[PDB]
Amino acid sequence: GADRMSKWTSKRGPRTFTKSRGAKKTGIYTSDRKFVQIKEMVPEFVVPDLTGFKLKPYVNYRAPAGIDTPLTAKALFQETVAPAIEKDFKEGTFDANNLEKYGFEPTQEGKLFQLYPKNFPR
Amino acid sequence: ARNVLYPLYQLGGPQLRVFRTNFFIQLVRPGTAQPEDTVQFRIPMEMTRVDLRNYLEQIYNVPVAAVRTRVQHGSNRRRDHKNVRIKKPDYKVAYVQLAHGQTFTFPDLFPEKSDLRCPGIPSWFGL
Amino acid sequence: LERPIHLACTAGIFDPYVPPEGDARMSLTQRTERLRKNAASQLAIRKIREFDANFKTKDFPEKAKDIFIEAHLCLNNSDHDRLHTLVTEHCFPDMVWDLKYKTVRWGFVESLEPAQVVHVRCSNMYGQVTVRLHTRQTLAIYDRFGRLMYGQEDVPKDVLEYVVFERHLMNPYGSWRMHAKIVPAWAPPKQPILKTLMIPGPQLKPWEEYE
Amino acid sequence: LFRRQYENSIFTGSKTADPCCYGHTQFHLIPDRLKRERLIRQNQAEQVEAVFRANAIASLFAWTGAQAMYQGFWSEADVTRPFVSQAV
Amino acid sequence: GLEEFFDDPKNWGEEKVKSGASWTCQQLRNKSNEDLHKLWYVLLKERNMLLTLEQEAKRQRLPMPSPERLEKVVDSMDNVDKVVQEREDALRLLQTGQEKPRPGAWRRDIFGRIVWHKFKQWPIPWYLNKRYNRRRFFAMPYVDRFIRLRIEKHARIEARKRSLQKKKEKILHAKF
Amino acid sequence: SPFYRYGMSRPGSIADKRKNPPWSRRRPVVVEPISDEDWHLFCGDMVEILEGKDAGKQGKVVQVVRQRNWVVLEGLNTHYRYIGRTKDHRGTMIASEAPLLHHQVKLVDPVDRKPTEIQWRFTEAGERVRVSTRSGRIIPKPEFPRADGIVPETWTDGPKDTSVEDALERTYVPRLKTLEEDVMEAMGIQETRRFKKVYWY
Amino acid sequence: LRNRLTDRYWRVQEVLKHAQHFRGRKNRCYRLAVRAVTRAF
Amino acid sequence: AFVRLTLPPPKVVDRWNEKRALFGVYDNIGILGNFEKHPKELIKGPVWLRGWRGNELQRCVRKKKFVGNRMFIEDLHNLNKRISYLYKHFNRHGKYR
RNA sequence: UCUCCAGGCAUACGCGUAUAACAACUCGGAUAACCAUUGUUAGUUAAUCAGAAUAGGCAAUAAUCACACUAUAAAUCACCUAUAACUUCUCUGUUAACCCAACACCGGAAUGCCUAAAGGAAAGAUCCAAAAAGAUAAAAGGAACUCGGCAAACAAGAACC
RNA sequence: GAGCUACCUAAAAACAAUUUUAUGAAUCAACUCGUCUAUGUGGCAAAAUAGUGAGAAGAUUUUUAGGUAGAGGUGAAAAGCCU
RNA sequence: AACUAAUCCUAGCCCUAGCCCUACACAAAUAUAAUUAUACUAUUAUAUAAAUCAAAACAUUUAUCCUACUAAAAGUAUUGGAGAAAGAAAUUCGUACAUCUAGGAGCUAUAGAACUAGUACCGCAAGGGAAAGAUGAAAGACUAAUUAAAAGUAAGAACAAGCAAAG
Ligand SMILES: [Mg+2]
Ligand SMILES: [Mg+2]
Ligand SMILES: [Mg+2]
Ligand SMILES: [Mg+2]
Ligand SMILES: [Mg+2]
Ligand SMILES: [Mg+2]
Ligand SMILES: [Mg+2]
Ligand SMILES: [Mg+2]
Ligand SMILES: [Mg+2]
Ligand SMILES: [Mg+2]
Ligand SMILES: [Mg+2]
Ligand SMILES: [Mg+2]
Ligand SMILES: [Mg+2]
Ligand SMILES: [Mg+2]
Ligand SMILES: [Mg+2]
Ligand SMILES: [Mg+2]
Ligand SMILES: [Mg+2]
Ligand SMILES: [Mg+2]
Ligand SMILES: [Mg+2]
Ligand SMILES: [Mg+2]
Ligand SMILES: [Mg+2]
Ligand SMILES: [Mg+2]
Ligand SMILES: [Mg+2]
Ligand SMILES: [Mg+2]
Ligand SMILES: [Mg+2]
Ligand SMILES: [Mg+2]
Ligand SMILES: [Mg+2]
Ligand SMILES: [Mg+2]
Ligand SMILES: [Mg+2]
Ligand SMILES: [Mg+2]
Repeated sequence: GADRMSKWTSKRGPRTFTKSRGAKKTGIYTSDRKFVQIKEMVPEFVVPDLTGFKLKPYVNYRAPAGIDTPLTAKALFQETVAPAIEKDFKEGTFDANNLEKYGFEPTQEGKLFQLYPKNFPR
Repeated sequence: ARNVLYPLYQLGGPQLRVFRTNFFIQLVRPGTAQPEDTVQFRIPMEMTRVDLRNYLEQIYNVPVAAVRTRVQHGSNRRRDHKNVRIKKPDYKVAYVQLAHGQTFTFPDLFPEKSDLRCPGIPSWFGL
Repeated sequence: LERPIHLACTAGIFDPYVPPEGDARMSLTQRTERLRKNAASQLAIRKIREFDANFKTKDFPEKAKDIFIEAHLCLNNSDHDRLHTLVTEHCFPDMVWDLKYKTVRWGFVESLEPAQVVHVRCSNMYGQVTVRLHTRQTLAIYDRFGRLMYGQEDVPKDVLEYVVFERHLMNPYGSWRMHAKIVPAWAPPKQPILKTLMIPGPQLKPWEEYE
Repeated sequence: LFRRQYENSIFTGSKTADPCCYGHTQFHLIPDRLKRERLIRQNQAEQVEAVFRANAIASLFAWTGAQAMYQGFWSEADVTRPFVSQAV
Repeated sequence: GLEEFFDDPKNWGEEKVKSGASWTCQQLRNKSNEDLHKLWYVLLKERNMLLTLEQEAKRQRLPMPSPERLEKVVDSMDNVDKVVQEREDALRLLQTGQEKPRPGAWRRDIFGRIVWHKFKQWPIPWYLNKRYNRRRFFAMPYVDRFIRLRIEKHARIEARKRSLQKKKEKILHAKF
Repeated sequence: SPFYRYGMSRPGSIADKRKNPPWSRRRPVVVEPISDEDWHLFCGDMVEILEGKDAGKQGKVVQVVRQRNWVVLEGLNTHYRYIGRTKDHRGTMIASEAPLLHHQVKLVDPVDRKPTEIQWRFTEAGERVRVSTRSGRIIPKPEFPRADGIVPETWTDGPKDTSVEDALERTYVPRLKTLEEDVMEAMGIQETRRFKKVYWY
Repeated sequence: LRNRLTDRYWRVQEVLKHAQHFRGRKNRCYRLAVRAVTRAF
Repeated sequence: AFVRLTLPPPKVVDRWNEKRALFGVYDNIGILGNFEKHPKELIKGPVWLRGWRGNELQRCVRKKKFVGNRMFIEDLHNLNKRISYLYKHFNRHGKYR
């Protein structure tokens, strides 16, 4: 006589049954049955200053949309890294060991924001 | 932010900063009668009452004194032409009590502001 | 509406020409009047000439008269397909709406006096020509069951009416089609229905009282 | 504020048989959750005084009302003597 | 303030409100990361006002004025999210060579299927985690008969689909 | 949905919802497939009706339902109906167009008004253009008003609409930094703590 | 159903035409009409 | 019984389409071609019954013999059960002993 | 307002929007009114109610108002030694005339408080037949009934195999 | 498949008043059971109703979770019970 | 002079042929009472298939089930309560339509897949498992018509007497 198709949520079942609705934890339950909220675990909204900002929600219908060109690794590399290496190659002051000079990161460990595995939310 | 991973926190970890916000909320007219300071919100199911306080104070610069939340169950009783139950989405309601003695009342959107003696014969005929 | 609705005619008359009291006589004058209002109406004729270039008031009454005779004769046969070409969409429902499930016998007896253009107007652009027609006609309408409800089987009665024709100047396939009739206030009343009518008085609930 | 159904109790701190049936002074300690520093951070600065007043009104009305009912006074037999108590 | 959850007071009660075009991806690409960060919040406040306005119309049993505004805003926010995602994806590839931000692996579940497994963050290594180890990423021999049945079940579906296309072509050529 | 039938009423409108309910199971319409390249009829094109009630009459396209291979001409192939009918009033008589299939019309040569069959061919710049099979000529793509009713030239932006210059200003400076790093540096946030080791599995 | 009888209408009318002057369900119900017609013949 | 109230669309048959016009050609490939190929080699059909005929029990056994090792589990189980049913019918049931 | 009836309110388990308003009057309630029905919109708000650091050492003495007593069936972390940490409120339950019995089923369904201050209505209208069911009353008689004092009784006592 | 039922394990619960040699004692509620009769017999009910009766501090009753599975389990043996 | 009804054609299906596959198709969540962001508590198919049934019982035994190229050798040699039945090989033959995605003296809504769906519903569970649709070119033309036509009724109760008819 039970309903098999509806979702299992905390509203159903006995009182002992409990489960979350998808909210991220903001603290720890210590011994003695005490909740201890952690300030670092609570997301902080980084909101910029919008004074003097010229961009608004919509755009002029007369504004031309551009040709779609999704960014690629090569496109990023040419814009940022290529000029430095090309200039250094002409001067001859280039070596394999010092790729970090141009912006290469040997490892993501020690960075606050790691690209892989990602350690920051959107 | 919803539908994303949070970096796991361990002793000495940095503060969690969400630079772009994924939570979208809507201010709703109270169904029941509420104190003047209280304001109702419908918020994503993954948002906590702590999140709403920071959300409102930081994005909208509104001081908040207290927040309460409840999860409303959506009806699963209505059936479609194939007799399959239609699920109305479960959602979360937030009650925000404003600070500093400020008051709010939901604004009034949408303020507004032939002849009976010759029947059945077309009058077009001039004869 | 993604596609704008298309109208080949405009409801109503741009300027409702007021016939002069007593015009129903001698069955010049009104010929001069169109000349007199040339500033208001000749300019309309000039514009009609540009898009048409063959619009001559001298010959329009003959064509205008021809449309009137043929349009009504469709009523006898009930050839709606033909009649749509002859009359505008504004005129069509007025002529035909109340004749459903009825048979009408209409004939045109000799015209008493020559038809004359009396008033024209222009407003994308529509041009309306008012014509004056004095003619003797016969009409008899019947029920579903063939019983006569209006008119006399065959007797001619003299009729004076003012009929407005219209054309959609812009459209290449537009044509002059009967659009409306202007009734003078001084007109005598039309013949009454054969049967007798009861006009109900006010209906009163128990609360109410008659006054 | 939430409702429950359980034993209805009228108590002054001791049973009616106790000779000491009146009140002199009550001492209350505000819980740490409600103390000044937390309230300011929660942004409810104006509630610092309100917390004290609510505790006094509720606590002292409960005590004096219980004392009055110990003397036989209830809603249909209202008190003939004002009933007094104080709290810090 | 809370007034930002509603439209301009003049617009209240108006049957329509004029709005421009939504941001396209290419227009956003010209903007800097800082500008996109600010533009996100500008759209967010607009999105909340439209979501607020949409709900009020339902309560009042009235049409929502200019409902296309909502779709335009959502489209703009997707483009901002896409452009930021593209820039992050390119930088990840250059510095790490990984095509995904999240670690994972190709594994066989107990039912005999191949599924991409998304890794989770844990404070202890896998061999010391008793909850994790109870999870099984292998299939026992009793699953092979089911593996064949799925393949045959799927093959029948594909055979019927191909046949039906050929039948439908007959109708087209016969009709035309 | 397979049983959906495309009609004259726009999809998603109140009229379409009434016509195409979830339970409707009407017999499929058979449409001769036409590739996007093959199709050559566009809104605003003057065309001539080869056959029918209005055979030989030229018209201007105003709607194209490609899923039915339909082209609708303004004021042609027109029947009559009453619009705005209510219990009290009849409504207004109007002339309503009916769809014409692609093979029942032909495109018209601009200089000489005749039903010239056309072929697709590229140009010097490389842009694809329709060319007449006989009397080879460029039949330009016509200009049609936007469906939503927005005229870009007449458009005057109100508040909340970015100006042209502002939208087209370039501020992006390519660098190997994420949005998170860029914002923190710009906003002046300082964080020296680092996440402890986490095991992914 | 590759082959289904398509003429059963006329086979039924063979019997019923002789039974139309009977009274009751004999005159229209084939299972009853057929038995009555055979006794009449 | 109920009968159609309308005539169905007329059947149009092209008797001179390529398939009908050329039917039978090369059926004498052997006698007119020096017997390099037998006419059965022109038969198109299931692999287990090209140039062969038999009763249903024989056909079921022949299909299993030819393509039994490439059959789906549902099909092979059904085919095997059909063999046992036909085996019991032909060898134990009937009027004539 | 009147007449009459006498298991109500909470919690647990279960149920899953049946809750409330409006609008409808197709379907559902075994009929109407009205809605338990259809559509739309709303709702149940908690730091107190409810759910959700490590290693050592160690214990003879019931409960029953625990005193006196008696009993036999023999009957509920703490505390200490060290080590480590050195200020916290998020998450989840909360509506209802409801659950198990195919049903708006004279059935089944745990605990606390109370016994009417809470909760309810046996009669759609009329008529006064037979048979059938239930209640009350009985002149004279008092088991003559019947397989049997079955059932009923102003009785409910005695005795024996 | 032991959410019914049979038996068991763990954790819990209930038993007023009146007498008594002080208890598998007595009277009799709540509660558990089901003696006899009538009704009902497609019923309110796929075993009920209405009366009348039996036990009612115990080998009592009841609640929650767990256990034993068909070549088997359980059984104060009715070859009874295991949706 | 008509109600209840009836008519319809394509949704898809069937069998072959050909062909290995490599599809493993956002974010997030899930083996915890699945779909619950983190430690507690470790994790692992099966020894031979049986019986029904045939032998007119049944007890050894009983083709396929339990597959290794077609055709022939051959239902032969052999095996078998020498019963019912079972049953080879040596040895000969075979280039298979080839090419590209084809074909139907197959079904047409009680048919063809159970399928509009493994849904609704039924069951504690394993599991079982339905029914049905039909306008036109256009509905931005008010949703189409077509048919003494089934049973059942109505239009129109009956009138001594009887397998209800026949002469
Ligand atoms: Mg109402
Ligand atoms: Mg009813
Ligand atoms: Mg209600
Ligand atoms: Mg309702
Ligand atoms: Mg809560
Ligand atoms: Mg409640
Ligand atoms: Mg039942
Ligand atoms: Mg009451
Ligand atoms: Mg009664
Ligand atoms: Mg009595
Ligand atoms: Mg007596
Ligand atoms: Mg006797
Ligand atoms: Mg006797
Ligand atoms: Mg008795
Ligand atoms: Mg149990
Ligand atoms: Mg007691
Ligand atoms: Mg006893
Ligand atoms: Mg007793
Ligand atoms: Mg006793
Ligand atoms: Mg027992
Ligand atoms: Mg015995
Ligand atoms: Mg026995
Ligand atoms: Mg045998
Ligand atoms: Mg036997
Ligand atoms: Mg046997
Ligand atoms: Mg045997
Ligand atoms: Mg079927
Ligand atoms: Mg079926
Ligand atoms: Mg009939
Ligand atoms: Mg007789």
